Amino acid sequence: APSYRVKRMDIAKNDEECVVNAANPRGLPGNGVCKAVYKKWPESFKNSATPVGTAKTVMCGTYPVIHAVGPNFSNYSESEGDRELAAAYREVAKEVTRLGVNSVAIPLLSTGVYSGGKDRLTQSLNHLFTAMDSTDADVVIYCRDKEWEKKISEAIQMRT
Repeated sequence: APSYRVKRMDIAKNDEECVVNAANPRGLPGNGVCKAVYKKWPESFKNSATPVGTAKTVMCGTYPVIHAVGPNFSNYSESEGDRELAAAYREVAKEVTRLGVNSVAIPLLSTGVYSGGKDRLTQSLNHLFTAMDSTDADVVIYCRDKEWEKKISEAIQMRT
């Protein structure tokens, strides 16, 4: 049964068996999480470009980096962007199952610079739950903001 924890730390330092990158469609180092991933796993950006709403895995040895491209809500209506966010997480879940990994480190997609200025914690995390519940991986959610740590912690608590 999939389990969920949250940690307040740089996802580049995760101890899990694979990592999900909050990637962009052009496959660029980007900023934020994406750049942290680039700094730790540069060779994961070989041919990593992939369209909004999809995920593409690039292996670093046997360590998978799952580039998940959520929408930039500055460029999508709320309905269309919510569909692509859901779809990006669903593609991450499918890749986690395919890879057969026991655990996955995962950031909240379409937040920060992709959020259009809006607080999208609950929206993005609920899509994360819905996708990852179809796996049996242990899920570790990474964030940097103390308050977001608290909010994710509570949301986890009140599904069990």
